[PDB]
Amino acid sequence: LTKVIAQAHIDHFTKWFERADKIVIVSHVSPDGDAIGSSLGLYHFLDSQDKIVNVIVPNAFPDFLKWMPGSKDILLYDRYQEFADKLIMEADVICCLDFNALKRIDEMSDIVAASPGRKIMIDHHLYPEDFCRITISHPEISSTSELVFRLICRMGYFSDISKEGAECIYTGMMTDTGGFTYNSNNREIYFIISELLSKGIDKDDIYRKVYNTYSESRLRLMGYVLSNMKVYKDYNSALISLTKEEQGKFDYIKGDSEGFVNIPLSIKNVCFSCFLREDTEMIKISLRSVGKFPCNRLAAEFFNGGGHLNASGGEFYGTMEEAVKVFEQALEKYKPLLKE
Amino acid sequence: LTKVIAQAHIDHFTKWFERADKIVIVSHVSPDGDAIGSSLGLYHFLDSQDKIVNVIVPNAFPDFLKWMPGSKDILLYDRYQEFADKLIMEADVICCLDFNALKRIDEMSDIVAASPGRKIMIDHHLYPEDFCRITISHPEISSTSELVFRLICRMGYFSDISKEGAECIYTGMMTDTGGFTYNSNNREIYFIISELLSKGIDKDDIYRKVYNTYSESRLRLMGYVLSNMKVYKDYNSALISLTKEEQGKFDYIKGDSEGFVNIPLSIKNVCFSCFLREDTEMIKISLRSVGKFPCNRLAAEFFNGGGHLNASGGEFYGTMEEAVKVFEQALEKYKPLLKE
Ligand SMILES: Nc1nc2c(ncn2[C@@H]2O[C@H](COP(=O)(O)O)[C@@H](O)[C@H]2O)c(=O)[nH]1
Ligand SMILES: Nc1nc2c(ncn2[C@@H]2O[C@H](COP(=O)(O)O)[C@@H](O)[C@H]2O)c(=O)[nH]1
Ligand SMILES: [Mn+2]
Ligand SMILES: [Mn+2]
Ligand SMILES: [Mn+2]
Ligand SMILES: [Mn+2]
Repeated sequence: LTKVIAQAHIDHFTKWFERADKIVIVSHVSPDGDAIGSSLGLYHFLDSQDKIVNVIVPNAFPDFLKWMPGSKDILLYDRYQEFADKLIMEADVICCLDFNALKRIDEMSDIVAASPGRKIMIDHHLYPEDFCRITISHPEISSTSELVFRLICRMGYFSDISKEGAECIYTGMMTDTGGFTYNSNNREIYFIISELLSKGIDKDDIYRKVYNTYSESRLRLMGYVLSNMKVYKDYNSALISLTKEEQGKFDYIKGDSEGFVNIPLSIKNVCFSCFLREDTEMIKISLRSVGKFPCNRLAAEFFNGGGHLNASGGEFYGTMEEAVKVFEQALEKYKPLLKE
Repeated sequence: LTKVIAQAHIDHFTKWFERADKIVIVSHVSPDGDAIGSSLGLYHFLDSQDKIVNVIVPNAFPDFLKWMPGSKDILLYDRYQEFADKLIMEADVICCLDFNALKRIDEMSDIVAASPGRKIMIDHHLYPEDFCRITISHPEISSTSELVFRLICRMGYFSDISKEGAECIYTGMMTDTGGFTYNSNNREIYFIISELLSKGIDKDDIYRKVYNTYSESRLRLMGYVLSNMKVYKDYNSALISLTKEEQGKFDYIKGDSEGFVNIPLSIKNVCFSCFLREDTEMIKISLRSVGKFPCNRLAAEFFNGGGHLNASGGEFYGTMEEAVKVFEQALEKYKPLLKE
């Protein structure tokens, strides 16, 4: 309903749009629901508009996202670099969805930066770089998927949004809000949900296909991590872990411990959650927080990383109680902040 | 938006409404989010309309529902029967929200049935009895909370719905859809969410106050049950359990194992989930299912109970592997259905 995107930007992109013949859509390393959804959504739109479109991500994406229309044709740069470089270098327009720093598409940086094709960035993360000639950056919006839906509507093609395109955009929105349980207080989100529903999607099904589909090993693996988690009541934090030794017990396939770092946050008075997953061999740190505790800050001040205010990670080389000690001092330092 | 409730019923209730001075609102035994929310919502509305209102439930309600505006004044029939009987017998109007059979308000049946006050039933469960002079029964709607919002709007008081009233109605809707993850595919649900948001509520907060607030003992208790659950891959079912012996280990307070029977349903190809919680002393059975497997049917054909298509329970007197055996034959019988 409300105009969030600059009408100017919209007009300028519309110009590139009609002139363009070959468009390439790119997203960040380790594509997540919003990354794949927003890109597949734009892809479907652009594709119905008599245009050559190719979605290229740096990496592989979760299996719970394979059911999406078009995922099969998403080109993974780490296995077809050659082909991709050609597509990228020959593109008229290059849409960068869901990331605002070239370092984010790690590996693809060079070729994307090198391409003479005009670039446009549609994102919602804070502090956007200026490598794109057109920049649609709105941190005030919950997902890239959502403003890809706004951009298409503002351009007058709401009617041209297919059910497949609608399924993807909704997935991206759902994902970045954890099923609309955080950063979803804006009314318009629900007007859009209602509109997508009118394209024929089954939101309840999309939900199950992403969150309620996975081996009994993963769910049991979870039950394990939960029993062994440690809760530092006075620091309002919590820590869960997994050694290569443990991973082998439950036959850990990559992606099992997903969303595990979140579970601890559902405890009454625990707003900071840490997950130390011993990488096969040193320790993989994942930070999550409800409220305003800056995870990205402790992520950089103790585990050579970064990320966002509520979610971020990084690695610490050593062992289990070694990482734990590190985490435990990080806690002692921020104990007063963790108290506010 | 769409007219779901019979304009006639609305007009008839409006008549009782203006004439009435003292109104009593009742809900089902073991009130859940929809029960407390829909009742507190109507209460707040009726109360702003210069009327005497009293919410009386047969039982105590979860603590994760205590934050709601007005819960403190909800009269529990099992501790103030005398007072309540007076309120009930003297009421001009008696609203029965979220149940359609007198047996549902177990204990309160007699006095409610005896009261000369005119009754109205607002519910969404299947097969409604006819003890109320006015009956608003719509199984096609996801919550009682939702059509209490429709009834108030149809009556022309959308503007008179307070933020407190809005907080309650939203909670009821969220609860009965498990955070809008099931039976929520209807567009209008989201128009209503958007409207409530405009009353000033913080849906994200309401969410955390109900689902992300509970001791580390409960979450750990869960991690335990999950590690020990059994999955009958070929029957597409799963079973989790808790003996009084176990409950004591994790210091089980009533309500800990809530929503536990659901967790197993998130496994890829497990649509039936059984929870045998050994009651302190014989076994408490809880059945849940995704899809269409009739839980209420197996609930009655093996554990002297009943309930709904997707959720229901009942008790089986004996021991752990005794209940398990029972459950295991129930499976063998319906193995072919569980296969479709
Ligand atoms: N700069 C930086 N960011 C990271 C690192 N690890 C994780 N992140 C950020 O945090 C998010 C992932 O959190 P995770 O899923 O690993 O718990 C990603 O979106 C990513 O931007 C890291 O080592 N360095
Ligand atoms: N008739 C009948 N219904 C039950 C019984 N136990 C549970 N239910 C139904 O199933 C729901 C509770 O499922 P639960 O939370 O115990 O797993 C309630 O709404 C209730 O109507 C029982 O023993 N008899
Ligand atoms: Mn993303
Ligand atoms: Mn995003
Ligand atoms: Mn109910
Ligand atoms: Mn209900």
